[PDB]
Amino acid sequence: VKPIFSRDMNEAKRRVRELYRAWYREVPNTVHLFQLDISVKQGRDKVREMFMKNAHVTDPRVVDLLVIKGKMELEETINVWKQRTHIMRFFHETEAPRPTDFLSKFYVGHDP
Amino acid sequence: RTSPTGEKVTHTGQAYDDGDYRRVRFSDRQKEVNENFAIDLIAEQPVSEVGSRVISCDGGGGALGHPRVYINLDKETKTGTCGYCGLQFRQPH
Amino acid sequence: ELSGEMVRKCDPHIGLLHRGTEKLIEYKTYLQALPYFDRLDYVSMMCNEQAYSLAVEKLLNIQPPPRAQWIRVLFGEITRLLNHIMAVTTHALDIGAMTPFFWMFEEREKMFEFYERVSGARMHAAYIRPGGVHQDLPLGLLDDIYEFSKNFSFRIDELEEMLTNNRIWRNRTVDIGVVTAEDALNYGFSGVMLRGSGIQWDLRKTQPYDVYDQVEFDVPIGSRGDCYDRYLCRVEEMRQSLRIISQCLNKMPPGEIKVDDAKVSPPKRAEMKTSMESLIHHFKLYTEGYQVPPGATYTAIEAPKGEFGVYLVSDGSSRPYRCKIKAPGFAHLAGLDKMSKGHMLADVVAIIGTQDIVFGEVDR
Amino acid sequence: KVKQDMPPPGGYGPIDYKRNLPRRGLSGYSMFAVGIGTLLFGYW
Amino acid sequence: HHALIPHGKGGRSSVSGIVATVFGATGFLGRYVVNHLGRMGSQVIVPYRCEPYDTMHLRPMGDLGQIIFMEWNGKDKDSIRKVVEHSNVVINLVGREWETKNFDFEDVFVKIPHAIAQVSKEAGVEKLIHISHLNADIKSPSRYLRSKAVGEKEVRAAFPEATIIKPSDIFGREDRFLNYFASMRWFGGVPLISLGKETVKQPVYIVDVSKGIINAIKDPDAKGKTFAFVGPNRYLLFDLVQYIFAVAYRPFLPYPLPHFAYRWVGRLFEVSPFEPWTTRDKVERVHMSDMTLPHLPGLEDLGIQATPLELKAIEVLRRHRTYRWLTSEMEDVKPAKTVN
Amino acid sequence: LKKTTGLVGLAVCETPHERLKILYTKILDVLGQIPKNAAYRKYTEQITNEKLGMVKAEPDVKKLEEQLQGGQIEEVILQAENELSLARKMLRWKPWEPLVEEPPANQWKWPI
Amino acid sequence: DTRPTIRPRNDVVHKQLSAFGQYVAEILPKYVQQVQVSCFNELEIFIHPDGVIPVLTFLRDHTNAQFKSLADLTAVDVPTRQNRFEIVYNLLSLRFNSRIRVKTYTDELTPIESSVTVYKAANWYEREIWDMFGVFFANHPDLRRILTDYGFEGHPFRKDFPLSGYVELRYDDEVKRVVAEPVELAQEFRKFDLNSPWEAFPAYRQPP
Amino acid sequence: TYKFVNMREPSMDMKSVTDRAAQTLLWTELVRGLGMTLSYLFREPATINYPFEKGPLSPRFRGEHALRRYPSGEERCIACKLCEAVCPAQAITIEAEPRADGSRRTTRYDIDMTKCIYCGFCQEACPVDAIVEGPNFEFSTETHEELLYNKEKLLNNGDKWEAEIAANIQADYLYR
Amino acid sequence: GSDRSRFLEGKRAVEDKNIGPLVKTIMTRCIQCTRCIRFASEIAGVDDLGTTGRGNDMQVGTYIEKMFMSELSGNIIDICPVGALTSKPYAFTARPWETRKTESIDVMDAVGSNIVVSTRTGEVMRILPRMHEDINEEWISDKTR
Amino acid sequence: ASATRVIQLLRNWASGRDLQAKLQLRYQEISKRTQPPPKLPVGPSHKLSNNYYCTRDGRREAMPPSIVMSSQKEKKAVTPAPPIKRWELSKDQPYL
Amino acid sequence: KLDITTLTGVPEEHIKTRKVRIFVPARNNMQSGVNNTKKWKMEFDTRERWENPLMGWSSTADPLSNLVLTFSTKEDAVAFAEKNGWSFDVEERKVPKPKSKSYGANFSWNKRTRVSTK
Ligand SMILES: NC(=O)C1=CN([C@@H]2O[C@H](COP(=O)(O)OP(=O)(O)OC[C@H]3O[C@@H](n4cnc5c(N)ncnc54)[C@H](OP(=O)(O)O)[C@@H]3O)[C@@H](O)[C@H]2O)C=CC1
Ligand code: SF4
Ligand code: SF4
Ligand code: SF4
Ligand code: SF4
Repeated sequence: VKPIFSRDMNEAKRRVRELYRAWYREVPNTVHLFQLDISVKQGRDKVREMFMKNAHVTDPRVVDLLVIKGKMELEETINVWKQRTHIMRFFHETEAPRPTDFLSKFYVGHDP
Repeated sequence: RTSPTGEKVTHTGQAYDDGDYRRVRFSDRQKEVNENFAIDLIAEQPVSEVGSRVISCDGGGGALGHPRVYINLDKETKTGTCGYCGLQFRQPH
Repeated sequence: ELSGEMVRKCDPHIGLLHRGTEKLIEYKTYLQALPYFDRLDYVSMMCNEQAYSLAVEKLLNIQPPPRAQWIRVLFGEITRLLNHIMAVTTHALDIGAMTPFFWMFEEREKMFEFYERVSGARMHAAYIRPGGVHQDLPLGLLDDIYEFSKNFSFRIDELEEMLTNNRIWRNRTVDIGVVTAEDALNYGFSGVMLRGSGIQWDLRKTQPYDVYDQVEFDVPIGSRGDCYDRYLCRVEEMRQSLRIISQCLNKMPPGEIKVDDAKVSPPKRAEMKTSMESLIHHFKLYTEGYQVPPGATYTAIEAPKGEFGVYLVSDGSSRPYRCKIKAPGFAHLAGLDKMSKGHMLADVVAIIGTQDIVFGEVDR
Repeated sequence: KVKQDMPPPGGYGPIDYKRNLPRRGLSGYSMFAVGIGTLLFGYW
Repeated sequence: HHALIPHGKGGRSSVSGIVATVFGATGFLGRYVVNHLGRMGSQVIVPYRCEPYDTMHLRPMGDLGQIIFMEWNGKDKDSIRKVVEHSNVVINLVGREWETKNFDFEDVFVKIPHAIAQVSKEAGVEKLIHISHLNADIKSPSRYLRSKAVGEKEVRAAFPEATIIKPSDIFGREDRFLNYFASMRWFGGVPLISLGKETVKQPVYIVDVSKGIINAIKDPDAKGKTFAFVGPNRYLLFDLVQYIFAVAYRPFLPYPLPHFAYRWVGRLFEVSPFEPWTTRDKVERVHMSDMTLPHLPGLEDLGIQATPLELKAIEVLRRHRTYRWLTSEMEDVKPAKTVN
Repeated sequence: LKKTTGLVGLAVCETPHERLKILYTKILDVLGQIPKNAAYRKYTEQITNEKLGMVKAEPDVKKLEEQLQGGQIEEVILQAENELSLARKMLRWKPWEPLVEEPPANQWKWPI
Repeated sequence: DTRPTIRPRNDVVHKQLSAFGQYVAEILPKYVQQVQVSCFNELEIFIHPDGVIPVLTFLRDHTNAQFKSLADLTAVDVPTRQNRFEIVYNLLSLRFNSRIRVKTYTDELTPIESSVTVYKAANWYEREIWDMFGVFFANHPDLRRILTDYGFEGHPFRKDFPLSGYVELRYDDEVKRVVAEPVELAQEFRKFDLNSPWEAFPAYRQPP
Repeated sequence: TYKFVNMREPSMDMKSVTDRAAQTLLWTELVRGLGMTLSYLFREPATINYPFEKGPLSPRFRGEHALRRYPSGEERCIACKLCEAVCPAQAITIEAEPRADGSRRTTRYDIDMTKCIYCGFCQEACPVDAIVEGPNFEFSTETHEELLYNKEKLLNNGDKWEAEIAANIQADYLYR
Repeated sequence: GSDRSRFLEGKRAVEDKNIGPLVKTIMTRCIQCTRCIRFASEIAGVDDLGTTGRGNDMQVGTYIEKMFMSELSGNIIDICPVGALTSKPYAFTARPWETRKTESIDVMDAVGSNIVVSTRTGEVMRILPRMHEDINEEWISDKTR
Repeated sequence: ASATRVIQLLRNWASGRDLQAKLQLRYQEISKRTQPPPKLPVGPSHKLSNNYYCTRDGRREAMPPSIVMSSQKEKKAVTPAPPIKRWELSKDQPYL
Repeated sequence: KLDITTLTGVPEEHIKTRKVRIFVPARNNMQSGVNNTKKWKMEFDTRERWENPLMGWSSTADPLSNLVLTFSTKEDAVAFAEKNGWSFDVEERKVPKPKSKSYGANFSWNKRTRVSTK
C-alpha cells in the first residue's frame, strides 16, 4: 500500500523520536506558560505514558498518523491554543479510580 | 385521595412511600397534583340512547374532536364506548 | 499576530458553535431535520428551509403547488430584508455607527411578526417544508405586508443618509478588504462577495428556482471589491427585494399550499379525522415519514449571505444518510486572512462585518 | 366559496423602491460668500 | 428504612444511595464534601442560614434534582427535623472560628452538634459524621477547642454510633490557615510567639479531608470510630511560615512578639463587626502545637494517602505572589525542614 | 478604448488580438507536443483553431467578443493562459494512458 | 408522468450533461472510472483517487470546462466498503452555467492529494474532512482541527462514532477548571426503528 | 438585468468643484446626517410599556405546552405516542397502561421544556388536539428542575389556559 | 394503495367477541382474511373459529360465547395483519418503533424456541417469535409469549 | 401621529422629507386582529374519478441514475451547457 | 492487519470489553414484509440502564448503546469489526425454506389437507 510519510518502521520510529524530543523539551515551557500546579517530571512522565500507550503499533502508516496527530497536539500547546483545562485533561483527576479486579467489579455493578 | 404519609395521590396512583427518599423534594415546596381526575369526570357523563343500531361519535365539534368512529350497539348487557371520547351509548331496551 | 496594530497574520479559530447538526440529521426523519436548518443561519431562517425543501423535493421528484412557490419567494425576500438589515446595521454598529441599528431593527421587528402570524414563531418558523409550506396565509396578512413594504423604502433612504455619503463611513470602508474577481472565484466566495468585485452572477437569475423566473429585479454589481461597494450592493439588494415583494403581493395565485400527495405532505386535519386513508398517511408521515428514493443531490439557492447549498444523500429509507451543508460564510471566513493583508486592527472589524458571517452556518 | 388571503382586485398600489436622497442646501459660492461676509462683519 | 441500591457507573448521572444532609456546606470544607457527594450521584440536601446567593456555587456540583437547598435554624430543632427527615447520612460541618453576637463557641460547637445528633436519632438516620478538631481538649487554652471537646462527648451521648473526625489544620484554596499567614505581609513583619520555634503543626489538605469523609460513609466499619486527619509531615511554625512566604516570594521578616502583646493585638481585631482578621482564640490555637494521637485511625486507614503540603501549596499561595513571581514553577522553592 | 474591464484585478489590454494570437500559437505548439490519438489534443486543437480563426477574421474588439462568447476579451486572454498552463501540466500528467486501476468491487454501488 | 404533483423533467440538460460526461471521460480516461447523469440533471464523474489534482485542474482551466468555483467538498462514510470514505467535489462553472461532481475514495490510512493548489477554497474543506472523518490530505499547507474541541479525540462524522460521543464537560469546584468525564446521560437517546418492512420503490430493487 | 452601484464619475465644472470643496470644508453631509438624527429625535419612540403593554401576537403563536380535555372533562390524550415520535428533540416521554375503565390513558407524559425546540410538530401530529402549544411565553423559572414538566404540570396548564387555547384553536383550525 | 378516500358513506360496526383472557378482540378492524381460522384449524387443531353470516355482514369468531383455549392461541395475534386480534397483556403499553429488539432463546420449555425480547427503556415490553425453520418455525407457546 | 405642526415642520425640515406621510409606527392601516373564517380550496387531486395514484406517483417515477460511461466493460468538443448569455444593463436605474 | 483502534479515539473500556454481534435482523413477526431482512447489521452488547432519580427516565452510561451499523455482506461487517478491534460474534443468516403450497390440496379426496371451512 502507498505510504504516508515512511516506507519502513525504522523510518517511522525516527519521526516518533523527533516528536518525543519536541514534546520533552516543551514540557518545561508548558508548565511555566500555563501556570500548571504539577512538576516538570509529571508532565514528562505523562508524555512518556501517552507515547507508551501506542507502543504495540506495527503498521508504519498508523505510526505516521499518530505522529501527525502528535504534532497537531504539540502545536496547540506551543501556540497556547489549548488551555489549562485542555492540558490537565490528560491527568484525570475528577475521575474516580475504577478497579480492574474481578471481585471489585463484581461488588460495584454489572460492568463486564 | 391521600396516601398514608399524608401526600395526595395522582390519577395514575403514584404516591411516594414513607420509605422513599424522593419525597424530600416536597419538603419546603408543593407536589403538583391535578384535581380533575378524568376517569371520575367521564363516568359522570350520562349514557346517551340512540334508536339506530350503529352510531358515530366525533367527540363533538366536528374537526375539533377526534377521528370519526362507528360503534355497535347490539350487546344489551354493555354500552358501546367511544375509543377516543370515552362517551357511552346504548340502544333502547 | 499584530505588529503594533497592523495585522501580520489573521488566524480564524472556529468550532465554538459546532453543534454537530450534520450528524444529528442522520438520526432523524426528513421532516424532523427541517427545524435544524432554521438554526444554521439564524438571521435568515426561511431561506434555509427553502434550500432544504428544494433538495428533498428534487429527490422526491415532486413539485410544490404554484401558490406555495410564491409564498416561498415572498417570504424568501422578506427573509432577505431581515438578513441585510442585520448584515448592514451590525456591520455599522461594529464600525461605530450605533444609531441605524435601532432604526432598522424596528422594521426587523415588524417582519418578525410576519413570521409569527404565518407560523407561530418569530425566528424559527419551520414554515417552508418539502412539498410547499405548512399553512396557508392567514387572512389580512398580505395587506399588512403591503403596508410595511410601502414605507420601508424611506427606512433604507434614512439608512443611506447616515452612511452612504458620510466621509467617516467611506474612510472606514473604501479600499478596505479589496477582493479581486479571480481570487473570489478560486477562494469559493459567493453572493455579494462575488458581485462586489464586478462578477455578474446571481443564483436567482442564472439558475432560477421556485418562481424566481417570473419576477423582475436588478442585480447590483460592484466595481472596486472593497467593503464600501459590498455595502452598496446589500443596500441596493434591500431595495430590489421590495421590488420583488411588490410583484409577489400582486401575483399571488389561488390554490393549495401543499403538494396534493398525501404520501409526502400530511392531509388536512378535517380529512385526517374523516378519511381512513388520510388517517393512515397522517399516522405514517408523523411516525416514520415519507421514504425518499435513493440518490444524492446538491441543491443550492441564493441565500442572503451567498450561495447556500445542501448535499443530501438518500439511502431509500425515511432518514437521510448524509446531509452536508454548504455555508456561504464558511468560504468567506476562510479568506479573511487573504482580505486582511496590510490592514489595521480596526479594518479587520470592518472586513469581518462586510463578509456577513453568522457562525451557526459556519460551525454546522 | 374559497376565501383565501388574496390581493385586492386590480392589485396593490405602487411601492417605491428607489433611492430618493434629496438635494438640499445652497451652492458652494453662496455658502462661502455667507461665511466670508460673517467674517468681515466680525472683523469690523 | 431509606435504603437505596446504587446504580450507574459512579458518575454525575448515577445513583449512589448516599442521600445526605451536609450541615454547614456553605464553607471551606462544605464545598468539597458536597462536590465529592455530587459527582458520585448522591442526593445532597444542603441546609443554609445565609443568603441563597452565597449557596449559588454549590448548584453546579450535582445533577438535576441532586442538590436540594432548604433553610434551617440552629436554634430550632423543627428546622433540623425537616432537613434530616429523609437522609440516611448526616454530616455536621457547622463551625465558626470567631464568637458572634448571637452565637458563641458553646452555641456552635456544643448546642448545635448535640441538636443535630439528637434529632438524627429521632428521624432514624443511619450514619453521622461529626467534625471536631485534632487539638480538642477539655482543658485547652482556647475556648474554641474547649467547646470542640464538650460537643464531641455530647454527640456520642446523643448519637452512639457516630463517626467523629478530628482534622488538624485543613489547608486549601479558600483556607483560613495558609491564607492567614500569607496575609500577614500587609502588617509589616510576621509576629510569632517565641519566633514560632515552640509550635509544631501538621496541616491536612482539603481534598484529603473531604475524601476521608466520603470514604468514611462508604466504609461500613466507620460507625462509632474516632478518626484523626493529619498531614504526612510535621513542621515547626517558623519553618512552615517561612515556606509559606517562600513559594509566595514575599520578604519574610519574623519578629518575636510576647504572648501578652499578641493576645492584646488579637483583642483589637475582634472589634470588627464583620469577620475578624484574627482572634484571641485564633492566636492561641495557632501558637498551640498540634497533638499526636497514634491510637486513632487516620486517612491511611480509609485508603486515602495524605498529600504532602509541598505538592498542593503552590495552588493556594500563587494568588499571593506579585506579577514578577506568578509564572514560577512549584519546584524552585525547596521543601521546608520537617520535624519527623 | 475600454476604460475598465469591470472585474476587479483584470486590466484592460491595449493589444488583445496580438496577445490572443500568441497565446493560441503557444497552446497549439504544446498540443503538438502531445500524442495525436489523445482526445485532449484533438479537442483542444479544434477549439484553439476555431478561436484563432475567429480572432484573425474580425478586427473589431466588441464584435470579436460577441463572436467568441467568452465574455470580455481580457477574460478570453485569461482563459487562453489557463489553457496553456493546463496543456503544459497535462504534458506531464499524461492522462491519455489507460485507467490506473478499476474501482474495488462494489465501490460505486448505491444504495448499500 | 404529468400534472402538477409530478416534477417536470428537462431532457435537454440531461443530454447536454451526458455529452459533457462522455467528453470528460474521453479526455481523461486514465482516472475517470464511471460517469452518471441523475434524472434531475446532475452530472457525476467518478475518479480514481490519484486523479484528484489532474481532473480538478482540467475542470478548472479547460476552455470547455470553466469550473472555477469550488461549490463544496465533503466526505461520505459508508463503512460497508473497503474505502469507506467517499470524497465528493462540487464544482460550479459560471461560464457555462452548470455544475459537476467528482467522487473519489480513500481508506482510513491512504492519504489524498490536497486540491489547495487547484482551488484555494479547498483548504478549510479538507481541514473539516480531516477533523470529521479522519481522512488525511497530503501536501496540505495547514492541516489541523477546525470544528472539534482542541483536545478532542476521535472523528465524529464517522458512521461508527457514537452520536453522544465518549466524553462530556462540566465545571469542578475542586480543580477550579472545566474537566472532561465519560459521558453519562440522564435520559438515553431513544433509538427508533422506523423502516417499513415493505419495499417502497421497485425501481431501486437490488438483485437477490 | 443588472445594476452598477458606484461607477459614477464626478463632473469637473468649476461650479461643481466649488460645491464639492464647500462640502469638504463646511462638512455639509455631516450636518445632513446630524439633521437626520435630529429629526429622529422628535419622532415618537416605538417603545411599549412592558409589562403593562404587551407586543402583538397571533392565534398560531407556539408557547408553553398544555394537555387539553374533552368538553366532558376527560383527557383527549389517547396515548398514540406519535407526538413523541415526531418530536425532533426527543423531549416527550410517554408511558401508557390500560386504565381502570380500559381506555388508552397515559401514565407518564413528560416533556422537558429545556430540550423542546418549540416547533409545534407535537400539536400538528396529535390526532385529537390533546397536546397544544398554548399562548403562554412568560413562564421563566429560577431552577432547571421546574422546566421538566410532568403530566400533572401539562394537565394543570391546559385547565388554566383552556379558555384561550380553545379560542385560538377555533380561530385557526380552518387553516390546519 | 391510494392516498385519499372516495367512500362518502357510513362505515359498518361489528360487535366485539370475547374469545379468552389473552387475545383482545376488536372485530371492527377485521378484514376477514381468515388467517386466524386457518391457523386454528390447522396448526392448533381447535375448530372453534369461523365465519358466521354472509356478504358485508360476515363476522369472524366463535358463534357461541366460547373461549379459544390452546397453548398456541397467542400466535393468532401475530398472524393477524390488522389490530383486530391484539395481546391483552401488551395492550396500550408501547409502540413498535420505540421498542428495542433483542434476539434471545426461550427457556420456558425444552424446545428452545427462538424469541425476540422487545425492550423499551430497560424494560421487557413483549416477547415475539423469531423464525427458525428447524425448531419452532414461526410460533411460540402461550407461556413463552 | 400626535405631533404639533411646529414639531412636524421641524422634523420634516431636519429629515428633508415628508415623514407624516410614511410613518413607521402603525396606527389604523393594519389588518383587523379578528378576521372572518376562511375556506381554503382543495388541490388538483381532490376528485372522485380518473384519480388513480399510479398516474400521479411522482415519488415512484424516479429512476436510478443513468450510466453514461463505465471503465468496466471527428467528434466536436462539447461544453457542459451553452455559454451563458451576457447580462444586459438595467433600464430602470442603469447607474445608481 | 488493520489496527485502526489507536486512531478511532475510542477509550480502552469500549474496545476490549465490548462484544459486537453481526447478524441479519429477524423479520418482525407482526408483519409479512421482508424488506428489513436484507442487509447485515452490527450492534454492541446491552448494558446497564438505570432509572433517573428526578424523572424516572432510563439513564445510561453506555455511549455505544445506539450504534447499529448496516453492511451489505457478512464479510464486510467482519472486516469492519476486525479493523476497530471489537470481539465480533457472527450469526449465520436464516432464510425461510421453499415450501410446496397447493390450493387444490384444500379439497383433497383422501388426504388430511382437506379443509373443513374456507
Ligand atoms: N482548618 C479548619 O478549618 C478546621 C476546621 N474544623 C471544623 O470542621 C468544620 C469545617 O468547616 P469549615 O470549612 O471550617 O467552615 P467555615 O468556617 O469555612 O464556614 C462555617 C460553616 O458553618 C456554618 N455555620 C457556622 N456557624 C453557624 C451557625 N451558628 N448557624 C448555622 N450555620 C453556621 C456556615 O454557614 P454560613 O456560611 O451560612 O454562616 C458555614 O457553612 C467546622 O466545624 C470547623 O470548626 C476542624 C479542624 C480544622
Ligand atoms: S398527546 Fe396526542 S399525539 Fe401525544 S400521545 Fe396523546 S393523543 Fe397521541
Ligand atoms: S414543540 Fe417540537 S420539540 Fe417541543 S415537544 Fe413539540 S414536537 Fe417536540
Ligand atoms: S386474522 Fe384477524 S383480520 Fe384475519 S379473519 Fe382473523 S380476526 Fe379477521
Ligand atoms: S393501525 Fe392498522 S389495524 Fe389499526 S386502525 Fe390503523 S390500519 Fe387498522
